Amino acid sequence: NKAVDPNINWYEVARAMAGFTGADVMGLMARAARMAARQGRHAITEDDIYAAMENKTMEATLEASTAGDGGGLVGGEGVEGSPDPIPPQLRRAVSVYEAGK
Amino acid sequence: RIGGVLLAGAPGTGKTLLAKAIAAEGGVRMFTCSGTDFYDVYSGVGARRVR
Amino acid sequence: TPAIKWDDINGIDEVKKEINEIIEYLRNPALLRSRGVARIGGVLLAGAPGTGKTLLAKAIAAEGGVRMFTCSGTDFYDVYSGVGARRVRETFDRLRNAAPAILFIDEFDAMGAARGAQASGDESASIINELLVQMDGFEDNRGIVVLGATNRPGAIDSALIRPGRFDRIIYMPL
Amino acid sequence: AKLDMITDLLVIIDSVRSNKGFVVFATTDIPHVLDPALRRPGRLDETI
Amino acid sequence: NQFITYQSWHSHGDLFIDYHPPKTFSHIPALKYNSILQQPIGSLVCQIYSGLFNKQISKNILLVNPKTTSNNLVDYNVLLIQALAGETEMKIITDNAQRYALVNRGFAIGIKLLREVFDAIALNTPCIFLLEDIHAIGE
Amino acid sequence: EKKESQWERLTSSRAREFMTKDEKTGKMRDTGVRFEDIAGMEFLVTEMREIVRMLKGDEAYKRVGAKCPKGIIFQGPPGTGKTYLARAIAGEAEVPFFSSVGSEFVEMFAGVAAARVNSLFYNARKKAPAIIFIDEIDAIGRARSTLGGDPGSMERESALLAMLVQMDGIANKTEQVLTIGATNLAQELDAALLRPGRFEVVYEV
Amino acid sequence: FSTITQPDTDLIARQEKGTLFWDIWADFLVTAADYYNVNVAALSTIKAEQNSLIENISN
Amino acid sequence: KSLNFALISHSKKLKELNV
Amino acid sequence: GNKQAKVELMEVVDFFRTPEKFKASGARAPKGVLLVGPPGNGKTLMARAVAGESGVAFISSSAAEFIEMYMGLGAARVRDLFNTARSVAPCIIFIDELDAVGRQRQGGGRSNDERDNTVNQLLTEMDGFEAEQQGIVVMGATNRKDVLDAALTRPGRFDRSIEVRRPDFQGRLEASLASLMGGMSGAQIAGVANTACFL
Amino acid sequence: YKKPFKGDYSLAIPTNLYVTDLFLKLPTQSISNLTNVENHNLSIKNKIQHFSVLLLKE
Repeated sequence: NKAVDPNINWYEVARAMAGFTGADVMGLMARAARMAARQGRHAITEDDIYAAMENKTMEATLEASTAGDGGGLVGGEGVEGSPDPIPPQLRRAVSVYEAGK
Repeated sequence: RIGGVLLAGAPGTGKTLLAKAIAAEGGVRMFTCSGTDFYDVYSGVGARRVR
Repeated sequence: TPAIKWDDINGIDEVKKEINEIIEYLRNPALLRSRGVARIGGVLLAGAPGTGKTLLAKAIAAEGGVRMFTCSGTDFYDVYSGVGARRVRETFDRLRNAAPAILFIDEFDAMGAARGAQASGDESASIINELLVQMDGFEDNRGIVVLGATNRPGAIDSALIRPGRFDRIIYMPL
Repeated sequence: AKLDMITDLLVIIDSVRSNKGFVVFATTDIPHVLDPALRRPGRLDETI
Repeated sequence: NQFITYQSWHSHGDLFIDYHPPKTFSHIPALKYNSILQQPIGSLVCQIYSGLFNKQISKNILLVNPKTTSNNLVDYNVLLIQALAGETEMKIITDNAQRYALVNRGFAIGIKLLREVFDAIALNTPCIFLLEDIHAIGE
Repeated sequence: EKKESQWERLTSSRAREFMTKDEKTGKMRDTGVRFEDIAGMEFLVTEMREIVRMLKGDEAYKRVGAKCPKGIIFQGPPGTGKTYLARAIAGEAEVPFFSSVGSEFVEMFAGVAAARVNSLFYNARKKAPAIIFIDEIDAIGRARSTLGGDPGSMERESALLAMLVQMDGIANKTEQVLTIGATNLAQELDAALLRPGRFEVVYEV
Repeated sequence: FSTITQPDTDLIARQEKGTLFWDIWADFLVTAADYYNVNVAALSTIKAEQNSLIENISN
Repeated sequence: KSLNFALISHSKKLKELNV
Repeated sequence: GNKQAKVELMEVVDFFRTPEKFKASGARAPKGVLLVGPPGNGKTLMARAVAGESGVAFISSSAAEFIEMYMGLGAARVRDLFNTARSVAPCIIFIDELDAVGRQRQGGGRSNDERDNTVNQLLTEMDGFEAEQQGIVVMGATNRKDVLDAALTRPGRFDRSIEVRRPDFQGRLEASLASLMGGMSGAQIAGVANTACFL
Repeated sequence: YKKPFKGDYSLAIPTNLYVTDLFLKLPTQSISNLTNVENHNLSIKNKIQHFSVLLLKE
């Protein structure tokens, strides 16, 4: 119905979506179109869908770690506990952490 | 007629979608409601609403 | 329309400037706009009733040389459904005729409250809808200040607090 | 306090998608006490 | 003054449609420094100015402004939505979800009132609904 | 001429009158108790005697602009004799006395409450100077308990509203009518009866 | 539109006579208040309306 | 209260009453 | 039988019909009787016997029947009952199950407004501006001593705290056997007798 | 834990609760060494959680 890239392995994506209903799938494709717009594309790719799942998880954590003061976890805000250019030492530490995991 | 059908499973998995697809295949329009709506502050009103 | 001076009031010192804002709004607008006050309609007077009140508002009118109207919110809504809407409508039309004026409503919790221990049906909804539209706009209330007396400002609904209804609030101290 | 209003608020919010032409903004200061069902897709999922 | 506060299209509740608020995005210099706001707000403004917002699918957007303001000294959620509507010169209908927190005799009158409001706003399109304090009923 | 008469019969003159001749036999509706059989509350007896003698037209204190309290509340625990005190003030005042109860102003039909309290007060105003006694005003003057859509709550609110209006009426000039309310749950009264112009005197018994 | 959606003769005539009755000669509330009112039950057939009216005539 | 011309006018007025 | 309440009931019927010695001694009248005790000991039967001894009428009523969904109906019923009592001149007014209405007028819930109205109507009918006086005695029946209102249990409305309980040895003799069935009320005694006759 | 849609906001995952405590609360505070107190420098919790007229009412 909408515009998606045809080279998508919908099985592998649905494997990544273990434990979902169908309206959940619908809304995930909608926010995948949102991530496609964020990356600068009109078509949806499997990368865009995976970024939508990551965006949902990060949004869920952010609406549990800012409810009144927050701090640190939401960087890049331009306010007090959130430097906008994430410092080279901090991004090196984050990269080392995620590479080790 | 087979009559009344119970739709069961996860919370909101395929209920309204399945009912709307069934109505579209049958060529009719739904008259959806809820058991919570069949109630009022007085007695003898919800049965009248059911009728 | 009812019939001790302002300098005879000595129980307040700091809020006299906030009341002086109302005096200068009724005596000289576009000076109040030069002080950032675009409009001032409903002003709430809170605190312990029996101190000031009618004396305060009368002093306000006597320092602003202006028509003074007195009403009680008790008498606006008694038993009659839908009639109270036309009551406040005719009140605001009369006010817009004699229009520099200081309509004072007493016992605002009769009409300024929300649903609760009273039978909140069509009656209170209609009178609060009419109060909202008459205070809001369209019918330009030029020179019309409504001083509402209340004892529980937190009991005033979220309809008459919204910026543009009764945003200004004065607490009378002891 | 009968909290059956949540399962009707879900239907009310889900009925907006069938509609067209307007946009609804639901504001809150406490998103943690919000019902997770209300955060499901087709409902108030997009958050700014 | 093109800022008017007429009643609903049905009229003679009282939806209180607000026409052309006197606000712009210059009222919020805190908008240009927020990376989250730019895409949805700019998409809505460009959809409105293109006309496509008239024929677009209705959507619900949640807004979060954490509880740190003293009393009610200008809420930034209603400030942002009013700036959106004033910049776009668009009808904005505001409401508070506290007024629909009603349960009496085992029945919820506020649910019927909110359903009537949501069905009445369907007729005054295009418009911006602003339902404040959704936590009061969505607990 | 029948429905209006039925409405007047239902919602009018539901009280008792004292210190007046009977409407059918002419007998003086007296109480028989004066300020001698209620010994034990001598300061309050002196206060009520002062109130009665000021209601009878005393000029001894009018040079300083002193004003006789409009409404007077008798509060205290049960059994202290507020009722016998009101009977004594009836027997001593020699004024048309209108005795009623707060529970007598309740009916299932909407309007009756306000009509009854209005009519009671109106009869008092015509027969001025008069003393009104409403035993257990808490059945009328109860505050709103933050929630409820009861028909009794509607009737109580309407009876209040009417009463508040009749009360502020007497103040204006008007006819020098003194109202007395005796109750034991005074803390269950509203936030308006205590206010000036209204029942401004609360005597602790 | 503004010219055609204006009050007609009936609405204009009911705006001046209505003003004259309920707005101009309803200032007798101050008169009847300084002499005597009860209001509220001054509706229906209280029979004090007749006394107030003849007292207004007598002045 | 915010930073507008009304605040500057109030400051100028307060300076004039204290001059 | 009936514990020691029979002397008090004799006093009630004596000053009801032939005061004599009480008027010589200067006593005026009791004006209320509050039978406290568990049901099954002839609480209504004692009042029926008192009315029969005094030669007055008896109307069966309870406080539960005054609880009506129409506002003011219970107070109107109480007022009407006392008006017919004054018309009969004299009689005995029985109010049963006073623990269902007259309990702790503090407010709360949409079920106690009419109940508080009925309690206030009872208070102003038992006392208040003197409109009955005379030889009229009102009897109430409760299972507890002091759970009612302070004004209702005040000794100017119910000034006689007549208490009945389960029958003692001589009471069970009147109504070797009392050793076996000692410790229960007269209703259970009559049920035991009926079961023994049925056997 | 940190799943796309299954562990979104659920208060049954203890690590989400630890994250909320860590990012929204002021430290943790450890156990006191005092007597007649429960665990910290506090007593036991309340078990059940929740003119003359005004003078009597108060």
